[PDB]
Amino acid sequence: KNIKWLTHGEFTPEKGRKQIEKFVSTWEFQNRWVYYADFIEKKDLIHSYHYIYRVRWSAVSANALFTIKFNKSKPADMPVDVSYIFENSELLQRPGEIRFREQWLRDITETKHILLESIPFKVV
Amino acid sequence: MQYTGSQYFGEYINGRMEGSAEYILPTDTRYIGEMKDGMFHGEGTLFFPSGSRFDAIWKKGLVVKGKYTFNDGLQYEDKHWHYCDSYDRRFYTEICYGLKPSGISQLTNMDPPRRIPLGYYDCGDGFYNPTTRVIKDYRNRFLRNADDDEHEWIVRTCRKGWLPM
Amino acid sequence: LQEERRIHAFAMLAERQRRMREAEESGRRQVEQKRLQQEDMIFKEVIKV
Amino acid sequence: MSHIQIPPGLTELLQGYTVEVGQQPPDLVDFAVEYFTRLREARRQESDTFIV
Amino acid sequence: DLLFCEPTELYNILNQVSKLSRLAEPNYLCLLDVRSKRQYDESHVITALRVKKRDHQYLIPESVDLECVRYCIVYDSNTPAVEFGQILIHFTRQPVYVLRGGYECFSGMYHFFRTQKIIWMPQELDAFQPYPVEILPGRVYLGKISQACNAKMHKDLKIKAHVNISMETTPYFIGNADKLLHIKLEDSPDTLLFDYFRHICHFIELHLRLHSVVLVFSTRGISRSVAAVVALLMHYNEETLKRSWAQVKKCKTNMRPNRAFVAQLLEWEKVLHGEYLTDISEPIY
Repeated sequence: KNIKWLTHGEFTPEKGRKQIEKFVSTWEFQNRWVYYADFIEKKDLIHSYHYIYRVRWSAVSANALFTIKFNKSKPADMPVDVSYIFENSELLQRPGEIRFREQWLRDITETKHILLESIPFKVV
Repeated sequence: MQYTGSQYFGEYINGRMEGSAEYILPTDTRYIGEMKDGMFHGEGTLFFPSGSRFDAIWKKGLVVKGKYTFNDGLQYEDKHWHYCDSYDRRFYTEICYGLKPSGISQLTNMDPPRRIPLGYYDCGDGFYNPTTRVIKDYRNRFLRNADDDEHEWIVRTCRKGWLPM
Repeated sequence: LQEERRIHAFAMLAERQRRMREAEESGRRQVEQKRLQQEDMIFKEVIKV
Repeated sequence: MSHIQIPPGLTELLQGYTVEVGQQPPDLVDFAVEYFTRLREARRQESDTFIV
Repeated sequence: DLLFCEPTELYNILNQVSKLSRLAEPNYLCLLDVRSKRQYDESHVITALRVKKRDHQYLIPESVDLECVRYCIVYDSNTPAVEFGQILIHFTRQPVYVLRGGYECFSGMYHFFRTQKIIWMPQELDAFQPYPVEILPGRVYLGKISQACNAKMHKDLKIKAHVNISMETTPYFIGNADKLLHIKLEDSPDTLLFDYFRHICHFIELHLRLHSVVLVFSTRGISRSVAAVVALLMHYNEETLKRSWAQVKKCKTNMRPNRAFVAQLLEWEKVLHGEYLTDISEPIY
């Protein structure tokens, strides 16, 4: 499932962290792999900000990135614009979508192992 | 009592003690115990100066029991002990929680995250440097010192306060 | 007191045994974590290529 | 660096995708999954024959 | 009447032996750590009681006949011990000794003495078994054969050298010609160990240059090894016989050669100095 989101001014960065963490907590099926989240810089934009969090898992590791937009030029009551990315994926998923597969977490970590086997040892 | 420091809270008969009671021992160990003939004659738990619990059942004034549990409440085996080992290298809190509830860097024995201050090491009670052969207590005072055997064990086994690479 | 104190001694030895186990695990963990981190950097560079 | 080589087959799958993209589908995420379902029978067989 | 005592002496006396462990009589020893209980829990010296402090006064531990406990000792971690040293000056028939480096070097050189076990019961004290004894500070040790075999004693000093004059086999360094020195003869007076002393001394010296850790024995800590130590000390310092003998006398008070060995040592002195500088006519030899 997903959580539901504050407004641009109702949001605070800590509230953002908690909301994202709770969204990841709504992930369930392989959630024997447990998440924890990391804080990532504000990006400053002409009439807008972005602010960022990473998520990491441990049970090789899985990780996720969440994005939040803030409207310098439109109301504090503007509902927040949020999107999130997996470190492998180009896909700017959005909380209202059909939920991710945790299977992709399995797939990602497996692919990481496969490249671990691949390693060209051009090592310093 | 006085002449060693022992203490008891319970009933007396002929002047010698016969009780269901809590108790203190001049270890400053605490105990809860039953007595006969002025002796322990009970199934009773011994609460350490460090709080943790040993248990003691008494036959004719001698002990016959096995149980231990740490002051944190970690349940323990004196034999075979299956803990933070081949089945899973997770500590007590990390096995109970799994990933510690918010993933603070206490996915390790002590944190929030820092370098070991002096140099020295972590071996849980104390800081020790192989370049000084001295152990220290977490108030950065002192602990028992050690020559080559224990020094070499620390050197290989545990975590120095090296610079954080 | 004789019985209690000898019991206390062996218990304190077991306490040392645990403390050793946890200290060793911490030593292992630091190295393993940081090598895994650089292995992940290598991995992601390969991914980016 | 571990280098790579270009086999065929993938190219034909991308070609099919671009051709159906030539429809300019909406519904993209599921439209593409459905497109692969359509491949599952029809385009896979065709590709297998097409190579020569 | 407060005095400084080297930790090497602590390792000599507290594992001094004479059939018994001297720890199995209390008038031999007292040692009283004024400091925290919690340090004492983490460990203490190998008969050292825990002091009781009360409103910053100390509660006299008359665990022993303090009046005459002949060796009488205190340690902090380093050098509140000092004032306890002062108070003690009233007491013992002997002066009162402070342990220079109360903990840090003494057990830093010899960990094993640390232990969480408080008392050792009279059976347990009497049952105690000695670690090897130290001759040249930090560098060369003295031992009896069952110590030299004892796996823990050997391992804990991180030792690998043997130095011995005896017939009787030992388990380690067999044929390691450079990290074994062994000579074979009885403690019979016609054993002309004089020549062998030069080889022994050079071998020990080489381990000094190598910083190898070396044990010496003559089966029982008795005699041949004692004379070899007299030779070693005299040649190592260009000292007189009487100086080396005085040092040896404390090193382990049982140590003693024999009168033909005394003659050999007297010739060793005359060879090094050119003349006899010590007179053997006293009984103190």
